[PDB]
Amino acid sequence: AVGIGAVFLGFLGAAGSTMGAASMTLTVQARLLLSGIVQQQNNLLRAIEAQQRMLQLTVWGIKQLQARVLAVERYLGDQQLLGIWGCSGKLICTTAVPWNASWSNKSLDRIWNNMTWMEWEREIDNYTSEIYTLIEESQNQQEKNEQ
Amino acid sequence: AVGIGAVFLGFLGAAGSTMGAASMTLTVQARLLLSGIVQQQNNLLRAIEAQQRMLQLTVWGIKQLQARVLAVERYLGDQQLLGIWGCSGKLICTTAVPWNASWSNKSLDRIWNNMTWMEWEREIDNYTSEIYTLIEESQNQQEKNEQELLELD
Amino acid sequence: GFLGAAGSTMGAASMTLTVQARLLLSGIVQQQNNLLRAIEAQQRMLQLTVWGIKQLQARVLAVERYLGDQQLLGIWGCSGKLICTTAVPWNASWSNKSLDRIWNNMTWMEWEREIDNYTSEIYTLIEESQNQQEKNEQELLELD
Amino acid sequence: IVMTQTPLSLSVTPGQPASISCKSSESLRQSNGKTSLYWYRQKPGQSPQLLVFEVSNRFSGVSDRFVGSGSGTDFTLRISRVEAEDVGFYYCMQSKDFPLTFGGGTKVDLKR
Amino acid sequence: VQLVESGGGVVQPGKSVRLSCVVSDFPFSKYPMYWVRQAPGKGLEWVAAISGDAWHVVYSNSVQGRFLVSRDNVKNTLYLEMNSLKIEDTAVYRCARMFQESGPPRLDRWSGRNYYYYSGMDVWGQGTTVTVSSA
Amino acid sequence: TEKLWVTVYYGVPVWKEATTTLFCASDEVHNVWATHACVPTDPNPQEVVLENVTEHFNMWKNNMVEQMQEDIISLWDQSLKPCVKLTPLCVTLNCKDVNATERGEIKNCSFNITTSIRDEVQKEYALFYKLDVVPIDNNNTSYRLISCDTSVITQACPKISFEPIPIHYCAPAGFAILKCNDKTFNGKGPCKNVSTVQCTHGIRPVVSTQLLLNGSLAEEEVVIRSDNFTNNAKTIIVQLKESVEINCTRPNNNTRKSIHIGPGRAFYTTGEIIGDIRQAHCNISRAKWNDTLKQIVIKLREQFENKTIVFNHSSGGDPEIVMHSFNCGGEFFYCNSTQLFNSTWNNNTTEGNTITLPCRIKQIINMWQEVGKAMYAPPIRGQIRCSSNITGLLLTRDGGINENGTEIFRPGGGDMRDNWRSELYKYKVVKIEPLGVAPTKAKRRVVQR
Amino acid sequence: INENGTEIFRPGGGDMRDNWRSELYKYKVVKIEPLGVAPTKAKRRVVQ
Amino acid sequence: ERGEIKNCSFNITTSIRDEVQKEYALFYKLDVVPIDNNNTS
Amino acid sequence: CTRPNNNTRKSIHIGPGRAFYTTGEIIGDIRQAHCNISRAKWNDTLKQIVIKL
Ligand SMILES: *[C@@H]1O[C@H](CO[C@@H]2O[C@@H](C)[C@@H](O)[C@@H](O)[C@@H]2O)[C@@H](O[C@@H]2O[C@H](CO)[C@@H](O[C@@H]3O[C@H](CO[C@H]4O[C@H](CO[C@@H]5O[C@H](CO)[C@@H](O)[C@H](O)[C@H]5NC(C)=O)[C@@H](O)[C@H](O)[C@@H]4O[C@@H]4O[C@H](CO)[C@@H](O[C@@H]5O[C@H](CO)[C@H](O)[C@H](O)[C@H]5O)[C@H](O)[C@H]4NC(C)=O)[C@@H](O)[C@H](O[C@H]4O[C@H](CO)[C@@H](O[C@@H]5O[C@H](CO)[C@@H](O[C@@H]6O[C@H](CO)[C@H](O)[C@H](O)[C@H]6O)[C@H](O)[C@H]5NC(C)=O)[C@H](O)[C@@H]4O[C@@H]4O[C@H](CO)[C@@H](O[C@@H]5O[C@H](CO)[C@H](O)[C@H](O)[C@H]5O)[C@H](O)[C@H]4NC(C)=O)[C@@H]3O)[C@H](O)[C@H]2NC(C)=O)[C@H](O)[C@H]1NC(C)=O
Ligand SMILES: *[C@@H]1O[C@H](CO[C@@H]2O[C@@H](C)[C@@H](O)[C@@H](O)[C@@H]2O)[C@@H](O[C@@H]2O[C@H](CO)[C@@H](O[C@@H]3O[C@H](CO[C@H]4O[C@H](CO[C@@H]5O[C@H](CO)[C@@H](O[C@@H]6O[C@H](CO)[C@H](O)[C@H](O)[C@H]6O)[C@H](O)[C@H]5NC(C)=O)[C@@H](O)[C@H](O)[C@@H]4O[C@@H]4O[C@H](CO)[C@@H](O[C@@H]5O[C@H](CO)[C@H](O)[C@H](O)[C@H]5O)[C@H](O)[C@H]4NC(C)=O)[C@@H](O)[C@H](O[C@H]4O[C@H](CO)[C@@H](O)[C@H](O)[C@@H]4O[C@@H]4O[C@H](CO)[C@@H](O)[C@H](O)[C@H]4NC(C)=O)[C@@H]3O)[C@H](O)[C@H]2NC(C)=O)[C@H](O)[C@H]1NC(C)=O
Ligand SMILES: *[C@@H]1O[C@H](CO)[C@@H](O[C@@H]2O[C@H](CO)[C@@H](O[C@@H]3O[C@H](CO)[C@@H](O)[C@H](O)[C@@H]3O)[C@H](O)[C@H]2NC(C)=O)[C@H](O)[C@H]1NC(C)=O
Ligand SMILES: *[C@@H]1O[C@H](CO)[C@@H](O[C@@H]2O[C@H](CO)[C@@H](O[C@@H]3O[C@H](CO)[C@@H](O)[C@H](O)[C@@H]3O)[C@H](O)[C@H]2NC(C)=O)[C@H](O)[C@H]1NC(C)=O
Ligand SMILES: *[C@@H]1O[C@H](CO)[C@@H](O[C@@H]2O[C@H](CO)[C@@H](O[C@@H]3O[C@H](CO)[C@@H](O)[C@H](O)[C@@H]3O)[C@H](O)[C@H]2NC(C)=O)[C@H](O)[C@H]1NC(C)=O
Ligand SMILES: *[C@@H]1O[C@H](CO)[C@@H](O[C@@H]2O[C@H](CO)[C@@H](O[C@@H]3O[C@H](CO)[C@@H](O)[C@H](O)[C@@H]3O)[C@H](O)[C@H]2NC(C)=O)[C@H](O)[C@H]1NC(C)=O
Ligand SMILES: *[C@@H]1O[C@H](CO)[C@@H](O[C@@H]2O[C@H](CO)[C@@H](O[C@@H]3O[C@H](CO)[C@@H](O)[C@H](O)[C@@H]3O)[C@H](O)[C@H]2NC(C)=O)[C@H](O)[C@H]1NC(C)=O
Ligand SMILES: *[C@@H]1O[C@H](CO[C@@H]2O[C@@H](C)[C@@H](O)[C@@H](O)[C@@H]2O)[C@@H](O[C@@H]2O[C@H](CO)[C@@H](O)[C@H](O)[C@H]2NC(C)=O)[C@H](O)[C@H]1NC(C)=O
Ligand SMILES: *[C@@H]1O[C@H](CO)[C@@H](O[C@@H]2O[C@H](CO)[C@@H](O)[C@H](O)[C@H]2NC(C)=O)[C@H](O)[C@H]1NC(C)=O
Ligand SMILES: *[C@@H]1O[C@H](CO)[C@@H](O[C@@H]2O[C@H](CO)[C@@H](O)[C@H](O)[C@H]2NC(C)=O)[C@H](O)[C@H]1NC(C)=O
Ligand SMILES: *[C@@H]1O[C@H](CO)[C@@H](O[C@@H]2O[C@H](CO)[C@@H](O)[C@H](O)[C@H]2NC(C)=O)[C@H](O)[C@H]1NC(C)=O
Ligand SMILES: *[C@@H]1O[C@H](CO)[C@@H](O)[C@H](O)[C@H]1NC(C)=O
Ligand SMILES: *[C@@H]1O[C@H](CO)[C@@H](O)[C@H](O)[C@H]1NC(C)=O
Repeated sequence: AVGIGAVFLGFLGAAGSTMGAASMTLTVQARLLLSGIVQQQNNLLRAIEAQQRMLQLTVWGIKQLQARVLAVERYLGDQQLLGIWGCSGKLICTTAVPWNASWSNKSLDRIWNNMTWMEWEREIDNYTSEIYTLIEESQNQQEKNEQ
Repeated sequence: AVGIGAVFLGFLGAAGSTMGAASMTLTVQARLLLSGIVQQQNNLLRAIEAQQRMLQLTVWGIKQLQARVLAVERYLGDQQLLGIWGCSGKLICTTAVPWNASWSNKSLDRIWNNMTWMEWEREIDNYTSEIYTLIEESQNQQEKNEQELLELD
Repeated sequence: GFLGAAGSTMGAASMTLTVQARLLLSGIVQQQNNLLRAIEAQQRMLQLTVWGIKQLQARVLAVERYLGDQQLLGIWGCSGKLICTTAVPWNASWSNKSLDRIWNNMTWMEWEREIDNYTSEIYTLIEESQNQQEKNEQELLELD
Repeated sequence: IVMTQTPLSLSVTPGQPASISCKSSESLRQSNGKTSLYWYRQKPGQSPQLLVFEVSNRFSGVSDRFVGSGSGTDFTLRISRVEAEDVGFYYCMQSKDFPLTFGGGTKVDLKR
Repeated sequence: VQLVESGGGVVQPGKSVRLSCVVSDFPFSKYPMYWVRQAPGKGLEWVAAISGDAWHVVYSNSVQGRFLVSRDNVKNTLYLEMNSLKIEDTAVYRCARMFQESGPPRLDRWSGRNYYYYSGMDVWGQGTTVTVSSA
Repeated sequence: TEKLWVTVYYGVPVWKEATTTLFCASDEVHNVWATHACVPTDPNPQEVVLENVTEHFNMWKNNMVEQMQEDIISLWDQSLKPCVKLTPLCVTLNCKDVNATERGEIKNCSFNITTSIRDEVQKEYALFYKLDVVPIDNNNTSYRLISCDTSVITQACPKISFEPIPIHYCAPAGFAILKCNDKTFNGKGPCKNVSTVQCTHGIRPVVSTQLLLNGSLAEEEVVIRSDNFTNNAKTIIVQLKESVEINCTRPNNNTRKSIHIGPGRAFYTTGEIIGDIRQAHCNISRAKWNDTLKQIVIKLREQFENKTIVFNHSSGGDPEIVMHSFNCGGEFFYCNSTQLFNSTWNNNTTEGNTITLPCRIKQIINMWQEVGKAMYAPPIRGQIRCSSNITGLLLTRDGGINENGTEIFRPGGGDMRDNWRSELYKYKVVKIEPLGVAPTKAKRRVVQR
Repeated sequence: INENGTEIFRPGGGDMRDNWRSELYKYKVVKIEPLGVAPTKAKRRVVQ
Repeated sequence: ERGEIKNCSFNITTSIRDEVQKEYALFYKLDVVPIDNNNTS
Repeated sequence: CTRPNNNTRKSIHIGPGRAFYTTGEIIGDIRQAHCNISRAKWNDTLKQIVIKL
């Protein structure tokens, strides 16, 4: 017999937003990047570790190691990128690169009040590459300029 | 033969120490969340590398891989939280979240003067997750959004 | 492969440490590895094979090194930044040499040969002074 | 942690091979991956002369006729072509742990 | 290298002496030193040891608490003080230098407590004799 | 000023020699060398030249060699694991001389081997080479196979080929491989023109002895290396400045024949030889070979005063260690290298212009001399045609002397791990440690008290 | 065997797990949890 | 005592050839179980 | 503890890489294996044990 309380919005609940509102819960999203079993999770975690004691199996067992390592690496890849950009902490980090209207020129008001992150992804996907490069150059020049 | 010097605190040295003083040994604990084979030696590293190599083809090597990966996950499991909160270490940090007495009313003169970390820990086990979440939203809410707006001209 | 500074003395090398800036690898290499991580699905279907096993172990090792090196910077209160300072008086017990000689006519690597038995302690004093103490002093100020 | 030696005395002629045996009751391996056991000699009025150290690593200024080896708990010397000058008292010393201790002591001499 | 002893003689039980050793030809402060003991017509006996930095020191059980060994790294000398001598302490005492020099005490960061390394010996002095008893 | 403070630098140029696991990299079947299991390579490195430094190298201590040998041995196991055991075939059989119109080299054998567990008579025909069998009971027609008494014979999977393929070894992040680019190098000592790489230059794996096939060439001049030239117990590796073409072939056609010994147990042999039985052989320019030796001999004297330099054939015996050996396209050829080593060059100074050198084929191979594990290789239906480049020699010097001021050098070695040494002689593995400390100037900047 | 009081013992056993147990008895394995929180009398000083 | 070690006397096919080798080796009583009552088998 | 094991090995070929190792012959007085305990101290041990029991 289990009762239910209130939110405390959970994992990906923000998808319904609306980027204006999506600035909230950034922690809710990020916090679960390294675990689908967050918390002690009695009667789960115990079995999770028990299973890893049973890794005398080959092929199958090792696939789980691959998964774990790739999870770690995926995480760390992002952490390195943020380090490079000077965004070591944390959620929101502004740069000194001015937005190139070539990428998009939709009203700021349209963006934050009537647009969803998923859409935004689709819209500027093709420019991601060079956006990142430019951000790097900013921090590079800042390394030297701040001298 | 081998002769011996002196502490230099030591691993878990503050385990039974009153929290007030134990709070100043955080360097020791943090230093060793990736170890037990510290310093070159320098035969221990040589041996471990030799077994890590030789045993790469068998289950026992796999079990070492298992353990090593585990260590890393546990480490990053804590670093993630410290990153998310405005507490990039820094061994300690403060939040904007006000202590809700529902969790514990106990006086600071009892806490910091006659209680170990473990005794204290027993008392807050069930409120850990709640406390974290409140820190998280406090971090984001305003301290980051309004912060952005504080540079808005 | 940022070892260009190896051909110089510590002075000079110290002007190029910030020039290096861009990680010794990883970063964009990990981005290239992302492309390879997609390929890993093929290498999953592949099944368990030697080279595959070695690779897995190689990834683990690489990561372990990265984090170990990073860890200390965090604990030291220095983070990074490539150059930071700490309030630990240079105990002359470790060494006693003119700064001109220490920075000039001094290959960085060679210098390390003479610091190794002291590095261990040096880390300790950094820890237990720089962050152990200072961390409190900020809180202690904030108490008032 | 004791250490004993045999023979008590050894009478060998110039050019004759000879040996010295020293056994430890305790393991001699050191934490650096090597054993902690040295040998040396002294004549009446003289002081110990390091002969060999770390078993096989003989000391500078010592003839190649001096060799030795053994297990992780005991070691022996062998002296080929014993010279007339090679008389006197020989000891072994365990430095694996404190207190430092010595073998029983052997006397090498000539036979006629 | 130069390694000589100084300050031997004969005393009565309960008396004390300060047997010193004077050395040269090497970086004295980087060499831990030994005192060894040979009773007349008998084998060798280690007595005491003192670290290169003169911080660490150990004694044999039979002398522990009665002997006190010190250092002067500036003057290149050892000082073996021996208090409350017993008749059986009658013996040849000798100053010796460690074979393998140790660096600074290796500190392990997992409660290492600064370890000191000790090894064999390579230079024995001449030695002197300290004799004990009333007549 | 004179009060000094600890400062911390990250990304400092300090490295230490270390041992780590090499990381295989590369560019419709799998092959013994499944290089598609290795990671797609960097199309364009990323190599760095270092300034003003030297590094000590030693090609007879570098354990990359040991790792490679380990690796290949284990790879063979991974190709041979899921394949057909040939234990049923170890029976007494009778065989006749093939009407070849050499002379008994190939024999047409027949055997009664119950295939299914059922009660069956199964007289089948199969072809063998002289080297594959042992005669039974003196003057008789009965034979057994050469390795059955001690070893299990496993058939190499038909769909898995030898196929040597270019392999790279990268270092995992945090590691880097130093490379001596200092043209001309005796294999031991300080190198000056040192660079560093994220990964090695391509190495092709090869199973061979006495002659090095398809390796890398020296930059300018022929070079000779040896751990200790005065010690004849040490081997000598010679790397050529310019390779020498050698061609080989199997001049007939063969019919594949399968024999269904049992469940999932298809044994393969040759059902018929089509065309005349001609001896498998190789061809090499006599002149080219001669002139290379000239150059080598010069270097030999540079190492050894001015002596009598001799090239003789090896001591004789076991074909596997005595004859020249190589795997061409899944087939194994053994040749008589004497033709190449039958002369002297003791001072300033025959038949045809090219040397044709015949060889033998052996189907049962004892790779790496592993007692207990014998490998069998199936026929590939004739038309065998290969070409290769001799790029270096594995020579040894005769022990003792005949007091004539004579040094005799002969095809030798025998330890395949030297094959690797001839490619890895430039490389060294190190690891980099970013972290370091340094004195004043500077200060933390804190509030007291 | 309660019929006459006294106690009766036999050189029994049950598994080699006790053979191990006889030397492992005083050891524990403990997971370290490095992160914890506590009340203080300090603000963060976020500007608002 | 008696019946502590027995010396057989067994039949074995060597490898795969027409050689059923009569061969002998020593065994301890604990290793073996009698066949056909008290027969020597 | 001891065992009058003065015997020699015998190798018997069974098959491919199959060398059967056994005992060829015992050469000497065949006595039964056994241990020897001092009693005394053993009994004293028991005396300690029963006290704790
Ligand atoms: C830091 O740290 C480090 C490390 O540590 C470690 O580790 C760590 C981590 C940890 O763990 C720890 O624990 C550890 O420990 C350290 O190091 C250290 O150091 C020290 C010092 O300090 C040192 O000591 C030294 O030692 C040496 C020995 O040892 C070596 O060797 C060995 C050998 O063995 C053997 O041998 C044999 C032969 O014999 C052979 O055969 C065999 O084989 C061998 N074996 C083997 C096994 O091998 C070895 O063993 C060892 O090891 C060593 O080596 C080393 O090692 C290592 C490794 O382990 C290495 O490392 C490596 O490396 C690599 C590359 O290779 C890479 O890098 C890697 O990574 C790494 O790892 C190294 O390298 C090695 N080394 C080398 C070099 O090589 C001995 O010998 C010595 O002693 C000597 O010398 C000296 C000098 O120096 C001398 O003295 C002198 O005198 C003079 C006079 O005469 C004078 O002058 C004067 O002056 C005045 C003014 O002032 C006036 O002017 C006047 O006039 C003048 O006269 C001078 O001054 C002086 N000097 C000084 C400095 O003071 C002495 O004497 C000696 O010599 C000799 O002696 C003898 C006696 O003893 C004699 O004899 C006699 O004589 C007489 C006449 O006189 C008569 O005749 C009689 O009879 C007789 O008896 C002779 O004569 C002489 N000579 C002449 C020529 O004269 C020393 O002791 C140690 O060892 C180390 N360790 C190790 C382990 O190593 C450090 O320390 C720390 N610290 C810091 C700061 O950092
Ligand atoms: C830089 O660096 C440097 C170095 O460092 C190092 O290295 C590094 C790398 C790292 O590793 C680190 O860690 C290391 O450390 C440094 O240095 C340092 O410093 C510190 C300070 O800061 C120091 O500490 C100190 O120590 C001392 C010592 O202690 C000990 O001992 C004692 C005695 O002493 C001695 O005595 C004698 C007499 O009797 C003398 O002799 C003399 O001499 C003269 C000439 O000179 C003449 O001859 C005369 O006649 C004679 O008598 C000598 O000298 C001396 N010595 C010296 C050295 O000085 C005693 O008492 C004590 O108790 C102690 O003991 C010890 O203990 C331990 C334990 O704990 C032990 O161990 C043990 O053992 C056992 C056996 O038994 C076994 O083995 C075991 O295992 C072990 O564990 C040992 O053994 C012992 N020892 C002996 C010998 O026995 C001290 O004293 C001091 O203290 C002081 O102070 C405090 C405050 O803080 C106070 O509270 C106290 O009380 C004291 O005071 C004093 O008192 C006295 C009376 O008692 C008086 O008289 C005086 O006056 C006073 N003072 C004043 C000033 O006032 C301290 O603690 C250390 O040591 C060093 N180190 C070295 C190595 O050395 C530096 O610092 C840096 N820098 C910066 C800036 O930071
Ligand atoms: C799902 O999308 C719907 C729109 O399609 C969202 O509904 C709209 O949500 C906002 C925020 O709750 C409401 O705006 C507020 O309305 C009040 C009164 O008009 C005004 O006083 C506030 O200033 C503010 O604008 C809006 O009225 C509401 N629309 C309707 C039809 O109710 C909803 O938030 C979305 N959910 C997710 C998770 O984003
Ligand atoms: C292996 O199988 C072959 C057949 O595939 C067997 O060959 C036949 O073996 C028998 C027995 O050695 C020979 O029998 C002979 O026949 C004549 C006439 O019936 C009789 O006069 C002899 O006394 C004898 O029985 C038979 O000729 C031979 N066939 C040929 C082609 O040589 C052979 O026996 C098989 N081996 C095994 C171990 O079973
Ligand atoms: C050994 O290899 C030879 C070829 O090098 C094989 O020769 C062929 O062997 C078969 C079986 O003995 C012969 O087939 C029989 O031929 C007769 C007449 O043509 C026919 O009546 C039968 O139905 C059957 O096909 C074939 O003629 C013979 N070829 C020649 C050139 O003589 C032989 O099979 C191989 N193996 C054995 C164990 O000998
Ligand atoms: C130090 O050794 C390095 C190799 O480890 C030598 O590097 C080679 O240097 C030459 C001159 O810079 C490069 O040659 C140039 O190549 C281009 C084509 O890519 C060609 O257009 C030029 O005419 C010229 O040949 C060569 O590629 C470079 N090798 C590599 C691996 O980068 C350097 O020469 C050595 N220094 C000493 C003094 O020998
Ligand atoms: C290359 O290694 C060889 C050994 O493989 C070294 O040969 C050694 O050379 C010395 C000098 O010719 C020989 O020493 C002499 O031996 C005689 C008899 O033992 C002794 O009477 C002399 O006093 C002297 O020690 C030594 O025996 C010989 N070793 C052997 C195996 O023949 C050579 O030194 C090495 N070169 C390098 C550069 O290290
Ligand atoms: C801002 O962007 C425009 C458009 O850039 C193009 O679209 C991007 C999404 C990406 O795909 C780019 O590689 C494309 O070039 C830039 O206009 C370009 O300017 C250069 C001169 O600097 C000119 O030679 C190109 O022809 C222009 N591109 C087009 C399509 O006309 C503009 O320069 C950018 N602004 C700044 C300040 O860099
Ligand atoms: C290397 O071989 C070449 C032949 O390939 C030898 O050259 C021949 O030498 C003789 C004598 O001068 C001439 O008759 C031939 O015409 C030469 N051949 C050609 C191709 O020019 C040369 O002698 C050989 N060297 C060795 C050392 O034997
Ligand atoms: C195995 O050994 C037994 C004896 O221990 C042999 O038994 C005899 O075998 C022959 C052949 O089958 C028969 O003529 C005898 O009658 C058998 N004796 C009995 C007691 O049954 C048998 O021959 C041996 N096998 C081998 C291959 O040598
Ligand atoms: C413990 O064993 C010792 C013998 O090892 C027993 O002592 C013997 O006791 C009898 C009776 O007093 C004497 O005849 C023997 O001479 C004793 N032996 C010795 C060594 O003194 C003692 O009885 C034993 N205890 C137990 C409880 O049985
Ligand atoms: C061999 O002679 C050449 C000249 O022909 C010379 O360069 C070299 O020194 C000589 N070697 C000997 C040992 O004399
Ligand atoms: C051998 O000939 C070379 C030239 O080819 C010469 O240098 C040397 O003197 C010659 N030796 C003889 C004995 O003539």
